[PDB]
Amino acid sequence: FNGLTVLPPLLTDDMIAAYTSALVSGTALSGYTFGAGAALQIPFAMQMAYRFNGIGVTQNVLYENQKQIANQFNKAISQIQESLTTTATALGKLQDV
Amino acid sequence: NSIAIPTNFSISVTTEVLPVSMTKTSVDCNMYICGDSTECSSLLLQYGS
Amino acid sequence: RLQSLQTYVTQQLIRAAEIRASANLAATKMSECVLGQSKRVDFCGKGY
Amino acid sequence: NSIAIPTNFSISVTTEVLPVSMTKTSVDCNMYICGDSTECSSLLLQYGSFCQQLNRALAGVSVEQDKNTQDVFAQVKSIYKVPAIKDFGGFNFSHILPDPAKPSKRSFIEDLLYNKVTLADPGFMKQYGDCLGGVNARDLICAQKFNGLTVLPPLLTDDMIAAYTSALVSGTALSGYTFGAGAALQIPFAMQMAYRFNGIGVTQNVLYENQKQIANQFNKAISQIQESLTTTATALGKLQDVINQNAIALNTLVKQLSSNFGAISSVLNDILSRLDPPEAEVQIDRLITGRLQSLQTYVTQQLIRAAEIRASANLAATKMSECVLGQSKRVDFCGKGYHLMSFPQAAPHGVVFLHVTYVPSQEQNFTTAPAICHKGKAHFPREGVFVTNGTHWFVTQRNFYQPEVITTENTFESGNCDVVIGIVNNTVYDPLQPE
Amino acid sequence: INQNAIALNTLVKQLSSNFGAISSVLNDILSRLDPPEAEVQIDRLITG
Amino acid sequence: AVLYQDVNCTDVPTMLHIDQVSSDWRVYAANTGGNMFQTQAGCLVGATYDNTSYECDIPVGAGVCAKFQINTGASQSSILAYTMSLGEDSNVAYSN
Ligand SMILES: *[C@@H]1O[C@H](CO)[C@@H](O[C@@H]2O[C@H](CO)[C@@H](O[C@@H]3O[C@H](CO[C@H]4O[C@H](CO)[C@@H](O)[C@H](O)[C@@H]4O)[C@@H](O)[C@H](O[C@H]4O[C@H](CO)[C@@H](O)[C@H](O)[C@@H]4O)[C@@H]3O)[C@H](O)[C@H]2NC(C)=O)[C@H](O)[C@H]1NC(C)=O
Ligand SMILES: *[C@@H]1O[C@H](CO)[C@@H](O[C@@H]2O[C@H](CO)[C@@H](O[C@@H]3O[C@H](CO)[C@@H](O)[C@H](O)[C@@H]3O)[C@H](O)[C@H]2NC(C)=O)[C@H](O)[C@H]1NC(C)=O
Ligand SMILES: *[C@@H]1O[C@H](CO)[C@@H](O[C@@H]2O[C@H](CO)[C@@H](O[C@@H]3O[C@H](CO)[C@@H](O)[C@H](O)[C@@H]3O)[C@H](O)[C@H]2NC(C)=O)[C@H](O)[C@H]1NC(C)=O
Ligand SMILES: *[C@@H]1O[C@H](CO)[C@@H](O[C@@H]2O[C@H](CO)[C@@H](O)[C@H](O)[C@H]2NC(C)=O)[C@H](O)[C@H]1NC(C)=O
Ligand SMILES: *[C@@H]1O[C@H](CO)[C@@H](O[C@@H]2O[C@H](CO)[C@@H](O)[C@H](O)[C@H]2NC(C)=O)[C@H](O)[C@H]1NC(C)=O
Ligand SMILES: *[C@@H]1O[C@H](CO)[C@@H](O[C@@H]2O[C@H](CO)[C@@H](O)[C@H](O)[C@H]2NC(C)=O)[C@H](O)[C@H]1NC(C)=O
Ligand SMILES: *[C@@H]1O[C@H](CO)[C@@H](O)[C@H](O)[C@H]1NC(C)=O
Ligand SMILES: *[C@@H]1O[C@H](CO)[C@@H](O)[C@H](O)[C@H]1NC(C)=O
Repeated sequence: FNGLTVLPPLLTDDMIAAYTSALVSGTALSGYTFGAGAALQIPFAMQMAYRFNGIGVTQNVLYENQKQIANQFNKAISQIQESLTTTATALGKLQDV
Repeated sequence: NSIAIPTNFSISVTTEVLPVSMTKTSVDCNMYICGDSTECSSLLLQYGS
Repeated sequence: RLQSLQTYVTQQLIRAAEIRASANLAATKMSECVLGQSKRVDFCGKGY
Repeated sequence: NSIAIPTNFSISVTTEVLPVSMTKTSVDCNMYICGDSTECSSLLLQYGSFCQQLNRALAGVSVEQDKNTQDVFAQVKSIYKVPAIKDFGGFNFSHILPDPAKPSKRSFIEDLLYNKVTLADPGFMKQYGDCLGGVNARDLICAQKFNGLTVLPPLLTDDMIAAYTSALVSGTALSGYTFGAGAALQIPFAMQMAYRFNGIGVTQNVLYENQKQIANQFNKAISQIQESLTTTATALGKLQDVINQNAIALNTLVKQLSSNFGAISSVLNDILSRLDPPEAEVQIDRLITGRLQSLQTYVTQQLIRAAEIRASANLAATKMSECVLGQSKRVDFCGKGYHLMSFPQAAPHGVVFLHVTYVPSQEQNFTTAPAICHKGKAHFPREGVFVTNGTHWFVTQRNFYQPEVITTENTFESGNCDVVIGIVNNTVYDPLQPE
Repeated sequence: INQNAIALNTLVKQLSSNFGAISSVLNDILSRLDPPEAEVQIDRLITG
Repeated sequence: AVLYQDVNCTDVPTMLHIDQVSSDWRVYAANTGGNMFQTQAGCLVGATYDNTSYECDIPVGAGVCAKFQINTGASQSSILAYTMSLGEDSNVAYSN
């Protein structure tokens, strides 16, 4: 009633989530080679091996304890949801603005 | 003469939130100021840009 | 009323500058942490 | 079970523009407000001290702009003479270094960059006869000076700025990046470029095998940069935008005097020509308040723009330090692909970076296995993975294709063949064959 | 530190100006003028 | 030292209004003993020009800076104007 209006954003919520879906899917298929150029197919087990190589750890340790690493990763991913549900202060900046 | 070497490892996942944008707004002077008034609109026009 | 509008516009400009800085930081982190592996300390969490 | 390995590479050159500074201005209250009026000057003096803050802020902004320019451009205190020859192992450094044919002190690309973007009013040497004291069509610049609005020239001239770029480019061709961390170290360019390929995980031998192709691609990209710049007119947008913003702000501030606010007339001479001072003070007060409000708004906007320019200049200086005086492994920080080297180029109120990168292409299809079992023991590769043609096995790199026979010095032995999944039968070359 | 101190001192010393009124002091204005006339004098000081 | 920005100091008398100022400005309005030299930003009055180059102390503009000298043997107590120095020169040559 006083000339104050709010304009909608150019990008919708569905379109934004498409970028995240493309980014996550690209990582599982190429790692980070698609960021510097074209995509390069690679098995995830071998892709994760060289991630351990970049931190100064030998490649053989991943193949010896692959199941434990996968179980820990899955447990952490599952616990992320529980931690988000149990708390209400992590998402504070967006509410503040 | 001593040294400590770890023998086990663990995988941890953490979260982080960063704002990217805020809301977009617009303001109309002729409506916020001098609401439905021709004389006030003329005075505001005389006031300047 | 003009003074109030000017104050609101100035505050909005300052907030926009702050949001611009935050968005630049977020974009840099996305580029250097998702499309690659970073060895910078405490840039992509705690640890390696 | 499959893997893709590129077999060819290409050299690409990209450009990037960052603003470094804006114009410097000054404002006089006694001239912008109460122009040639003793009574109005006395009233403004009675009003209070509302103008020293504006002058202090403007002086701080000017000093900040000068400091930003100095920090961005002046980083190394060593002037290196341009070499007489401009051909280092097939690489043509002709469009980046100044041409001794004419003492222009600028390279070929910098002249195009300067001529592409225009300026409002250069020189700052306008006298009587060039303003309304002589004859004009009421130009904006002379109108600004009639109300106390002036523009100050930058401390560093265009020729001096280009000297820093000439020294930086020449230093790279003679030492690489060793001069950034200390004294200069002479090195052939062919050997200098070899270790740039070594930092991106590619072996040194590939450069010597295809040096001519790399040089030709580099020269072609450098030549095509000029054509791309000529054919387009939107890459240099930020500098034009900031120049236009400053000009628009100054013009709006100049033209704001036409408004009379709540008084009877914008002109101050007629008010004192028909009303007594006891009645004229009320008329003058509102004009003074409005003009002071406009000045405050302009100063606040200038401060915000100065802060933004400061942030941009800090980013540009960091990029110059981390990309020209060295090699950076940060992703998408010096272009697209694997960064090799960068070349700085001067721009009006900004800087232009030329990034040379390494981009693999021409992928090929192959199959791979995790490990190799020789005799009850598992072998893991040291640098690369295992590839296969026609019931064979080899060890090669990832950024380039170069098969090699599997030996005991290429793979370390650890563990058994049971825990590892996907391991297959294969033999390992025995070093003790001729024995 | 000097900038903060200068800003505070300038804000403190800005009260000496009377703007378009007859006196910076507020006690004397209410000591010689009726409230209907004193309101106009007070308004400009408040705005400044 | 007074710098008259945005004017050619060949035309100071028609700009400074010599006939309507005190004699102190009449001193700073006459070209005697090389007290006026044209720069890129303006024309400085009241200072002496110098050759060579030194580090910048008092910024002026367009590559010109100023400094104060305290000389006893030459009895010089004026301001100097000079062009700032980019830096020292090196003689590194190329070799293959
Ligand atoms: C996957 O890619 C690999 C790349 O190495 C190929 O492996 C080679 O394949 C070629 C072609 O079949 C083989 O070459 C043949 O080798 C024999 C001669 O070997 C001499 O030299 C080796 C040392 O290098 C000694 O150990 C050996 O004792 C011999 O002294 C001969 O069988 C062949 O000679 C034929 O060609 C030559 C040249 O044209 C003629 O002059 C002869 O008359 C004759 O026709 C030939 O040279 C090579 O040995 C393979 N290397 C290995 C390590 O096995 C794979 O074939 C390829 N797979 C597919 C499916 O393409
Ligand atoms: C140190 O690292 C080793 C592996 O290198 C860990 O040993 C194994 O850890 C796994 C984790 O899942 C244990 O599995 C669990 O075991 C029991 C089985 O009854 C049960 O709690 C779960 O169902 C799960 O399967 C495994 O037993 C364990 N092995 C041994 C011999 O202890 C070890 O846990 C690491 N140390 C620490 C302190 O975490
Ligand atoms: C894959 O890389 C190889 C080199 O490792 C490239 O092969 C050679 O590429 C050069 C590029 O200049 C070709 O030169 C050109 O050849 C003809 C000669 O008539 C002509 O077009 C030009 O004058 C120039 O000299 C060269 O011929 C070529 N060699 C072969 C055998 O093809 C190859 O081009 C790269 N692949 C791609 C798709 O770029
Ligand atoms: C890799 O080679 C080993 C060693 O020869 C294989 O293990 C033996 O394979 C033979 C047949 O080649 C069987 O008769 C033996 O019983 C195996 N010995 C064991 C299991 O201890 C092994 O199978 C090979 N891996 C393959 C073919 O995937
Ligand atoms: C300031 O005045 C001097 C003296 O007249 C000018 O010096 C010459 O001016 C002419 C005419 O413009 C030029 O063609 C010459 O190149 C100048 N130099 C010499 C050594 O003769 C000077 O140009 C004037 N400056 C301005 C900005 O008008
Ligand atoms: C390195 O540069 C020197 C000159 O500084 C080259 O020496 C020339 O060698 C050629 C060989 O054909 C002679 O004809 C010339 O007379 C030499 N001098 C000059 C001034 O050209 C030397 O060849 C270069 N080295 C390499 C490997 O190219
Ligand atoms: C590689 O070869 C496999 C063989 O099964 C095929 O399925 C796959 O599409 C090929 N990949 C490419 C990129 O051609
Ligand atoms: C200073 O420079 C001027 C202009 O080139 C020259 O005439 C003069 O001789 C120089 N004085 C010296 C070097 O003492």
